[PDB]
Amino acid sequence: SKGDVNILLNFRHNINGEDLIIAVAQDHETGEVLMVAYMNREALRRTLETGTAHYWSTSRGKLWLKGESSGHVQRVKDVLVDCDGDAVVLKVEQEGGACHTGYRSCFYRSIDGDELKVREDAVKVFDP
Amino acid sequence: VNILLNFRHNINGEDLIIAVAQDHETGEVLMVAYMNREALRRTLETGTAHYWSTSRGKLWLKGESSGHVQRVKDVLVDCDGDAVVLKVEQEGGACHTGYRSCFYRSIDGDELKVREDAVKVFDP
Repeated sequence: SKGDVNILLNFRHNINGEDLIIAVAQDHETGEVLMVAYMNREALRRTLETGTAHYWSTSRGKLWLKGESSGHVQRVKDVLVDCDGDAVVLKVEQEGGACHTGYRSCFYRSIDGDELKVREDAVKVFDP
Repeated sequence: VNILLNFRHNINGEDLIIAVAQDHETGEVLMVAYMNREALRRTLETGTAHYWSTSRGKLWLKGESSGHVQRVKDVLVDCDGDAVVLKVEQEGGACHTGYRSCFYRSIDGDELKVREDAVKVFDP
C-alpha cells in the first residue's frame, strides 16, 4: 500500500521514546509554510492512507488528525522527502486555519529588531 | 531576541528550535535543520544561516565549505516560539547532492522519485 512507503524513511529524531521525522505543512498554491510538527511511523502511514495530515503530539503523547476538533483538516496533495529521508514537506489544502490562535499560519509573527511582532499581512481566518 | 524563543527540541542534551529555510522569492522549502541558541544568535548577527548539527555536535555555517551560503532576509516565528522560518537568498544549492532543495523527491505512489520540478544546480 501507499502507506507502506514509510519503511523507506528514517524516523531518527527521538523525543521521549518516540522515533520521529520532521514534517513541514505548506500551502500547495501560495507556498506559505503553515506549521512545523513531528510524525511517528503511524502518523505518516495514516497520512498516506487517507490523504489527510496526521501528526504526533510530543506534549499529548499520541498521534492526532489535524483538525480533529476544529474541522480544520489538511488535505495532502504531495509529500516531498528530505535527502536523508528523515523529514517531509506536505503540500496541503488547508481548511480554515492551521493555528489554534485563528491565524492561517502558525508563523504569524516575525523578528523585528529585538521584539516579535504580528506580521501585517498575516490573516486571522477565524476567532477561537 | 533569543529570550523571546523557546528552545526545547532536546537531542543529545542541547536545547533547540527547528528552522525551515525557504527561498525568499519562490517560496520553495530548501531544507530543515535545528538551531541552538548560538546558531540563531549568530544567524541574526551575520545575516547568514547558522545551524546546529546534532550529529557533529557543533555549530554549522551553511556553505562554510561549498560557498553556498544562505543570506537571511526575514525570520518568522512559530506560535509557541520553538520553530522558525528563514526567508533566504540561496547561493548555489542547499543540498550536497547538487540539487537546489533537499526536498528534490516526492512519494509517487510507492517509491521516492525525483520531482520533475527538481533542478540540479551543481554536480558534487
